[PDB]
Amino acid sequence: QEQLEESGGGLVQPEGSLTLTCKASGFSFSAIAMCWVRQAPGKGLEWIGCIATDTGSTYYANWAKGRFTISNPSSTTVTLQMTSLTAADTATYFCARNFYLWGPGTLVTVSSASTKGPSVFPLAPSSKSTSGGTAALGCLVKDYFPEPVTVSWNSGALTSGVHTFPAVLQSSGLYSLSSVVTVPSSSLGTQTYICNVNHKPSNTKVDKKVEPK
Amino acid sequence: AQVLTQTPSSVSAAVGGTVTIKCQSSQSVYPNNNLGWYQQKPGQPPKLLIYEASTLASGVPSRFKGSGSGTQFTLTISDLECDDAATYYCLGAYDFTVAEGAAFGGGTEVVVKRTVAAPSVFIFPPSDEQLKSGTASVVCLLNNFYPREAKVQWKVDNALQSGNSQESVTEQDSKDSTYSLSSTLTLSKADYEKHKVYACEVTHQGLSSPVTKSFNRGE
Amino acid sequence: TRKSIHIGPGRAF
Ligand SMILES: [Ca+2]
Repeated sequence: QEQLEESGGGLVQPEGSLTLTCKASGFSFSAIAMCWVRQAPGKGLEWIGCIATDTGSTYYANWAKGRFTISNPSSTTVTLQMTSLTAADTATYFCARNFYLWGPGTLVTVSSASTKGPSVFPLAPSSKSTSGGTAALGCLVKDYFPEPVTVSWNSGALTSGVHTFPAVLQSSGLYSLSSVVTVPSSSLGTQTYICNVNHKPSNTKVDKKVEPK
Repeated sequence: AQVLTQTPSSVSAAVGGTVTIKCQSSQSVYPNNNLGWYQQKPGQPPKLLIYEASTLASGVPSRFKGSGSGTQFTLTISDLECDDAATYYCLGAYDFTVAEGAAFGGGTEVVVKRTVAAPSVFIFPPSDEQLKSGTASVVCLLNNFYPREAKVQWKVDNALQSGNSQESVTEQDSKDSTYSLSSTLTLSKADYEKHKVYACEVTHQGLSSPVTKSFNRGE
Repeated sequence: TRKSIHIGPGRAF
């Protein structure tokens, strides 16, 4: 029943500011420590600070003092205001109640690069598929910025054998990834497979139907 | 100014084995048991395993055991399972009236050892839709293999490619401890339409010899 | 008075 949810992340210009919000559900604050922790892509957890919700008293990591402000505007929200942002601040930001109840995180990306939605291409099953064996098919999600994108198959009805790879940053500065799934080679001509790609940062939703050529 | 040193950076053990992770703090946590241990799988928030140095969080199995006090703590994971493949962190909290209130250790990656498993290999030509835009992506999939090490070679009309491919690898699977890998070859439409045979050649400990998947541009 | 943040459920400080 008790949950936390971070909001307010996204793409922001270098030297800009951003305010994140952490929203409690299923409870309200009663003299607890609400904390902010971040994690740069591929790196470890790093503490930012905590606020005591009854007193408003705050406690920060030495590196964060001054630049990051945690406030408690309501019985169910804390905020993290961050200034003079830099690429070193690109990270997933988590809020936590006493470091045991955690939100899923929200991504902040500090860059001057433009938002760009992906193109979605089919990875078609091979015509040389061994008939009493397994075939592979997939979707190539190419040339987007910033992270993240999500991919599901048949709107979530198909999960077994699904692999969505970590995105790769191209020299262009744009990301691409592939999502693939393995199925019985004799399910190709009778069953329909659709990858559901969502790049929320660019407001892009694409459903691509993958079929043999 | 707080320093919490977590060792080792990585460790591997087989299913049923034991893994030992230590954190040493320059200052004592406050009170002397105020330390937690976390498990984090990719794309998820960290999950509290143990708090107050040795208290189990709800639902956490007893093969996770925390010990220590003050400036020296240990997490011992016994009876290892595939599901334990993850990164683990210690967190200390301190007298904030005299110093920094908290600090994380640097993390420990746990890799689960298992028997060799050969990859199933697949090759994908570029879509006609993409070709219209002047670029061709050719994708090679290596599926559900172990160990992680694998060599992928692209050949175009038998000419070895270099400089025009990138790889992506999944995290170790939580249920069978395997990996999957993609290698994507990027070519201009012009160059793509100059050649016929596109081949992905895979060398891996689990294969009795290199496996090649191929297609002829057009068919 | 409060001296540290309690890691884990239960008391907060
Ligand atoms: Ca830290």
